[PDB]
Amino acid sequence: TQEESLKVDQSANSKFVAPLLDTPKSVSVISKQLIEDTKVTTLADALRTVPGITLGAGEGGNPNGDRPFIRGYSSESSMYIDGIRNSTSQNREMFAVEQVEVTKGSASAMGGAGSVGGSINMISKVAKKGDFLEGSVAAGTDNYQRITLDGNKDFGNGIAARVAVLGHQNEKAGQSNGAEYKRVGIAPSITFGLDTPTRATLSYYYLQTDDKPDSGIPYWDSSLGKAQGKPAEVKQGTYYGWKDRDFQKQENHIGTIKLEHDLTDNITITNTAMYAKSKNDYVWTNPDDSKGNVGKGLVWHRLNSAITDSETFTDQLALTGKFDTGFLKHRFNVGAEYSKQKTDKGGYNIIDAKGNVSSTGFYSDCSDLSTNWCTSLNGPTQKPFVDRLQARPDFDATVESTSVYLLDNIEITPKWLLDLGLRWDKFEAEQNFLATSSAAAYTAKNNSDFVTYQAGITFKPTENGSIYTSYATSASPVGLNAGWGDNSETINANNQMIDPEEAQTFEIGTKWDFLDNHLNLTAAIFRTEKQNTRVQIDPTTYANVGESKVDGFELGLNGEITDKWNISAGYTYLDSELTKNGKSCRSGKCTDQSIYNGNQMPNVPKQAATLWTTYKVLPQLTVGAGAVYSDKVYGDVANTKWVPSYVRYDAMARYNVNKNVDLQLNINNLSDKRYFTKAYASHYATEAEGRSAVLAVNFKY
Ligand SMILES: CCCCCCCCOCCOCCOCCOCCO
Repeated sequence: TQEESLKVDQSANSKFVAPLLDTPKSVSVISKQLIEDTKVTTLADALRTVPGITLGAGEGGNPNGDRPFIRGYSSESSMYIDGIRNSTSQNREMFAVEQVEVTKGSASAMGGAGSVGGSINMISKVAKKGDFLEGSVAAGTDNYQRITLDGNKDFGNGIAARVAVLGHQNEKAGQSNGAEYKRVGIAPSITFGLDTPTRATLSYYYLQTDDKPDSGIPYWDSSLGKAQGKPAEVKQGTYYGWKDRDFQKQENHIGTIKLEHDLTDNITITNTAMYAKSKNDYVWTNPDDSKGNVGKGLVWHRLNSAITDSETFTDQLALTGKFDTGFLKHRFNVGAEYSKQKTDKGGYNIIDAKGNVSSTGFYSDCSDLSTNWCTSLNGPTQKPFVDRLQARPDFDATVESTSVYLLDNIEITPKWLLDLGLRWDKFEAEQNFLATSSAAAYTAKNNSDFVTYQAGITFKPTENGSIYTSYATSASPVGLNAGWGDNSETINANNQMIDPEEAQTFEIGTKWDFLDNHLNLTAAIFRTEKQNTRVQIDPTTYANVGESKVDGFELGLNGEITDKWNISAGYTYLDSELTKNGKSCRSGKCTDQSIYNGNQMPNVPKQAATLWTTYKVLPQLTVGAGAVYSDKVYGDVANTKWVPSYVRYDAMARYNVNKNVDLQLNINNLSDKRYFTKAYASHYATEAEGRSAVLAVNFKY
């Protein structure tokens, strides 16, 4: 069946009005079958299958959740759930996810603000026709246990209801007395009017976590005695967090009402209303914060924290369908959107027994260990936290947007398709800051309005082939993180009046369905760039004079090579350049970065590739193998802090016990490679999980 294919022909996003073969834009789909084969449980893990998507890390001024970079540009503020932005900081789960669609290239005409290098859209499982009950019970090394249940009941009168439930725990693999994850979720929905002209779907999503959060490995260069170079040479799986102090609790609720009416057999009006509540409460450890203790065999437990509470309402109204004038065939989506988000943000003060207060920590010089503020670089041991944390409010933030767009793919003849999109956005961000020890209370506000677009031509040499050229723009206003997120987007007194950043993608490509439509190959060559980047000029002045660009190549191959052999593979070459830099400022002092003009962009590898392939060795036995490769990744503009290249292997075996029951073994990071998945701009990098195994009993009725 098609549900079992690694090749996905159509996007579930109704803003992609044409099949992916004929769409003049790069789109990768992390398919249902790939998700099942790999047993990825988080978006972050899932993204490892897409080469060149690099993950970013948190620090003092930005949260430590999902931070995907696409073609060199952060998509943290451009993460979508069924086409609606939901970009509060979260570690997103896969339990209610059908597939993940990664748009690569500038895409504001489809998504509004952001989408500079691309965007991610997670497609949810929802109630549908046909009865079924599916489940998984699994156990794995390092105290992994996971149970999921997914039941769908078709009442046979156009009504169906579905619920997925999740219970999950694991320790980070290979990291003893280290990070720990626990979470529970539920996702019930009900749909009405199946197979009729008038339809309604009510859905709810809930996920709640209770974790001991990861730390990282500090950068160190022994020759220089400085916090730079590669991560310190310490034992694999070393944890520098402070388990008695550190924690992270996330809680997310999403409620959606979607109403559809078919005005004709070819034109549908849809209204989607989404209500989201998102909380994040955390304390985690930066290993040494570049204080130099590493060179004396010690690590200071620098504290990073935040407490956020966000509520968002979004409504999208879209008219979709097709109209054939006789000469031209239009495939369209025209619409309007409104959203409003409000966020409260605070963090933690640390108070010692004498009443001293800090937001960062005590004894950063490791002069006194009696309250356990530093640990051993080699063989750290977990100790009590004996100071006190106290919640402290910092600011609130309100983002309101309104937009209208037209998307139309015009078939001129069966060989010629003209793709068009045009969108107008109005954006307002307002942030009210409480007084601090160094500044009075103030309000920052940005108002931006901007038009973005896309234009492409697709030529089809045959019905199974496409060759295209396209151009698309993006705009990214200050304050886009809506209070807490990517720190490059944070609004303040001095940038609040600045116009949006401007980006664009020029792409040429080709796509082909082969082997009786069992295989799809894609190739693209592009320049994705931010030709107007916001940069700092001095400690209290900004301007839009920066520039960067990524010249790249992407190749993708998905589907069935034979009726026993399938494949999902990708390659990318990314030649990135920080063409024109501003200054780096800290505590009133700015360092000029023009000396780094021409450097490689951080958080992007020059090359990367992934491969997943499976073979039906017996009719009841499938075996899978994967490889993930990345070149080295820089953390900083100066290109002095980095993590090395790596290859990571995976394997799988699935045995069909009977028609309803499978046993599936996954071995992850099969060679137990020590590598790093995130490189922060300073201080540290995040180690990838070590080797693990998971064994599951999967059922399907
Ligand atoms: C479907 C949206 C229709 C496009 C609205 C155009 C209104 C222009 O708004 C001004 C926004 O800021 C300046 C943008 O530059 C003006 C370019 O005008 C393009 C006309 O299509």
